[PDB]
Amino acid sequence: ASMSLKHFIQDALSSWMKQKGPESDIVLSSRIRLARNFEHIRFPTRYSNEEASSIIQQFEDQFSEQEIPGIGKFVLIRMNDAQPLEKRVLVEKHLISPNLTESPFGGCLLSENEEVSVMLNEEDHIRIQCLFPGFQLLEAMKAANQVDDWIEEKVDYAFNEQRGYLTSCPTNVGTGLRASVMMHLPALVLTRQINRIIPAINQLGLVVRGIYGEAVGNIFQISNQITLGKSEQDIVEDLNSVAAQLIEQERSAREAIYQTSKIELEDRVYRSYGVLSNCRMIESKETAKCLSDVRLGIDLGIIKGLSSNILNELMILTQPGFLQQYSGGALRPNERDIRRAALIRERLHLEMNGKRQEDESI
Amino acid sequence: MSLKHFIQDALSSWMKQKGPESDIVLSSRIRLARNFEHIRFPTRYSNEEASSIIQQFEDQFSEQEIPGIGKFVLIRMNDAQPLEKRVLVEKHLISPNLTESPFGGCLLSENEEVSVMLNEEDHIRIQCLFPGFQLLEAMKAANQVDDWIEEKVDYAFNEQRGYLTSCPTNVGTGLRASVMMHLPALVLTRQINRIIPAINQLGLVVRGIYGEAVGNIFQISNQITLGKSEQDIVEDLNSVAAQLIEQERSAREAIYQTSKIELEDRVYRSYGVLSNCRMIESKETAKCLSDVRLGIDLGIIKGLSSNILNELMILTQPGFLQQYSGGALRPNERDIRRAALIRERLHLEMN
Amino acid sequence: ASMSLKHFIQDALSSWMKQKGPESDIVLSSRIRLARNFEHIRFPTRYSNEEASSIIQQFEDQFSEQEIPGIGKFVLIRMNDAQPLEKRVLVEKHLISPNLTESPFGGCLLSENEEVSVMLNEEDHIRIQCLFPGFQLLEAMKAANQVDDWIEEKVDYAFNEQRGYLTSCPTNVGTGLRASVMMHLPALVLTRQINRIIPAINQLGLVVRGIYGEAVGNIFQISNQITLGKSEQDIVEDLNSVAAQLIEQERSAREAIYQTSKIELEDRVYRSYGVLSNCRMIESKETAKCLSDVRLGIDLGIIKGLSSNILNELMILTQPGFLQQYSGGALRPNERDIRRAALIRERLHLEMNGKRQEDESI
Ligand SMILES: [Mg+2]
Ligand SMILES: [Mg+2]
Ligand SMILES: [Mg+2]
Repeated sequence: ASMSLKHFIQDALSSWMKQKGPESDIVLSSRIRLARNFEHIRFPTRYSNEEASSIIQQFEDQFSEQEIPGIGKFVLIRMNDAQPLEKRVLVEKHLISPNLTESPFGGCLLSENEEVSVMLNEEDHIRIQCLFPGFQLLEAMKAANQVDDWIEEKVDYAFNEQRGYLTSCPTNVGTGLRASVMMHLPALVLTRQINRIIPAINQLGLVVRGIYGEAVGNIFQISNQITLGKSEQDIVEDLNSVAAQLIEQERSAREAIYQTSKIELEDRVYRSYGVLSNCRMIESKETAKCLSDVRLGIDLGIIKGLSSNILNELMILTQPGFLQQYSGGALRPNERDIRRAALIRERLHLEMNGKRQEDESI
Repeated sequence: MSLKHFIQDALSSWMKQKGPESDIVLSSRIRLARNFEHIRFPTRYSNEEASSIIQQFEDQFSEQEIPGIGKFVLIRMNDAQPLEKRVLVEKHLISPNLTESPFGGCLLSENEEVSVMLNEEDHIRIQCLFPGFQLLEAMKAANQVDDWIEEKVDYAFNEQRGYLTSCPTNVGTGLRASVMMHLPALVLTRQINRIIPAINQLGLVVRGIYGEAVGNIFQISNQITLGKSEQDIVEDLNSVAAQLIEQERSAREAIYQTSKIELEDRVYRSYGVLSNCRMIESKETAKCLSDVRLGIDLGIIKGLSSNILNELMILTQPGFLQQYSGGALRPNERDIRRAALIRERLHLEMN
Repeated sequence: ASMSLKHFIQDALSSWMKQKGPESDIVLSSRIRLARNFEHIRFPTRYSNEEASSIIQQFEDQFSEQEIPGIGKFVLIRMNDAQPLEKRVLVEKHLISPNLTESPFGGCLLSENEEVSVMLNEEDHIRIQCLFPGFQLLEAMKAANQVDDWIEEKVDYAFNEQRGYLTSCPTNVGTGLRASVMMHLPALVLTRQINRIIPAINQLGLVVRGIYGEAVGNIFQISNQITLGKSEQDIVEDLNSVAAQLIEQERSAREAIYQTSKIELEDRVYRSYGVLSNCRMIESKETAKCLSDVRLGIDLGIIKGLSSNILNELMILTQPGFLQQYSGGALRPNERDIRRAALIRERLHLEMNGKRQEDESI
């Protein structure tokens, strides 16, 4: 574990991702992803070990320890220098894909603030990821373009004038651009409306998946599925428009259940807080259920004195990889449920004692 | 009206005292049934006769006192509001049948240790209620009250049969003893259903609280008493309860050692429900209070008194909750006010 | 516990009941019961404590320590001198009824060999019971008449010339005689035939009950239900005839399943022996199931080297009252299942080591 690997696996929620983005009650994050390949180098499907090593080596040489103004310094993490639990944490923080952990010459060039993650030797040689809190696809696209320009200064992209950027996936040819949004939709699930919505979203060339990428914790990721022939601007508007609708529909449904079944909803969310604050065993499944309830309670003003950032942190912190990393070494499922309960209840008791004791001074 | 204190407090100060084995045995009850010689049983008595029985107690007993028990006061069932009558049932001071008797009454000791029901199934029902496991002391108190009443009353007796009661089974001593026991471990470990039939073979009967086994609270009483002496009736129950106390404690210790973390999770989750819910029924309330009580008993839950739980067990009953709130309440309204009451009482203790 | 009470609660199977009676593969025991009342004494329903005490006292005075030639010495046990577990054992050995344990002045005059049990102050003042192993109702009736003559020498029975012996139950008036047979009918249960038989038995004025008096262990007690107007000889023939039919039908059904499903039946009974010989926990319910299977295996020659007397003993010995008595004090159900398993497996391992080691010498 290098000092920079420790830096990226240490915190479940980066300071970058703790910032308040627009519509952050419904949209947790926005992701922009640009795929490219080296000109004259065979796509990862048919390239040699030597080729893959050169891609990583060229990045360590020209981009490691280098900087972009306004984004910060970039550090290169090689998958081969990371223990299995270290790699899982990077997955659970949404910094790398699961498939990157299986790539023998996989690596990722990460900005120190964790806003930019350039995956190397995944499905394409280069996958630039920009991750913003809340709803900011245009802002994420700008950062993506800065990193893209930065890399193209020293890398010649597989490009042709009639097809655009050449990618391994034939559908991906063109912009290499994929946009996804992470959304918390507890009211649309609760009111039994989401299963009549998802089929409509899939009609618009988008795809809906759970947090992993079933929808535990009522968290849904909506991303571009069809991009062949679309411009960058069309790709981002196709997702933006659907997300903005979902923001409105999820808000209306929250206001609806709050107005019609106020006490039942308070009972639901405080009972879930009750579980999190007193349980001695809890699985990931139930944790996700309860965290969703409490987050809905916070958003509606029912659950008081608890910030949403604590909940975002626990959603990552209670994942099985991160929980084992944080506890030091692998753990049986039963042991995890005991450690998870202790971590959640202690983190929660801590947040209500700060809120008790700093509020008391005033 | 000193009726107010009999309806206002859920747990009498008398019942807050620690009695023996109070972790398993919540209370001990001794009940003596008698009838007036030459007055027909309540099954066939006249309005005039029933009214005289109540009047005699008002004249010669109400405002009178017993040394070591304190002053007694008469409550007439016909002078008590419907919810007041319900609170007395929920506090275990009077039976449901008494609230239905038009000439019913109860002469209550001020400390709430003694409740003499008048004009129920018999003309006189003497009951003594002690906290914990103390049948013998409760029997002494009952005989003291019995002697007191017999100074001015001639009991329906028959040389070949003993005290005459309405129910033919109760003829003889008129005595029924009862214990209220909290048996969560024998329920959890799926043993109570193989215990109850053995209890029933010994001439006892087992019932739920207030007369399903809600709250894991079991009432064990003498069912067969015909031909038995006072000493045999009390010991038959004492020996079975003593065995149950031991078995429930062993079952608790076993769970504490084999499933420590699961037991803490069960009781703290129930504490979580009680302190954070916004609606709760009587049923779930009892479930959770049983879990917290077991946690207190085993030392898992700290800083919370079992007396607070005993009090909540009464305060959350529907009659007491309506009395406490000042008017009748729909079941849904009760569940909202019950949750708020439980929530508030738990928060105050934790400060 | 008196030296004579210890004598009666010590053994689960008396030497008297270990003898081989006729048809002992199907019929475990025969019972004859004669009810009488004292002339001029109110039936137990309306008698006084004084009256009941005199009945017991007259019996202690004139019958305690007394004898009948050919039956033996009689000992009087007062229910009030017996602990609750002591009384239950006497029930589980079939010596007294459950209701006698609830009678305040109940007692029983027992012969030392346990063939005769005269219950006192139950439903009638006197209930003479004669219990024989196997199928011997006429033999049991003769012993019943000997005890009846014996008691009438010093007791004047409630009798009138037009109704006969006067008993509390109005149906019982006449002979006061009730005859029952304990039968093991595993094949008729196994072949799903017994539920089409019991309704026919109930038509003939008989009644069918489990071992207690559902049919755990496939053991059924068939007794006289209707006796008003019947002579003694008619009462005994009504039961004898039905029992003799059941003996034949149960034997034919055993021969049938043995012939058609030989290996399946051997697997069934040896698997049940397997449970009894190796289990560390077992309830009464499963014990009864397995003991029935093994007994059927012994009877058919499938299960070798194990005598039926060991099984009869275990059927009583594993009852909850006797198991607690044998172990000293009451026991939680869980503790019983552990002690029961140990008792059965050890008794069984003991019987196969005698059979191993005394057979080896020859
Ligand atoms: Mg570009
Ligand atoms: Mg008295
Ligand atoms: Mg005769």
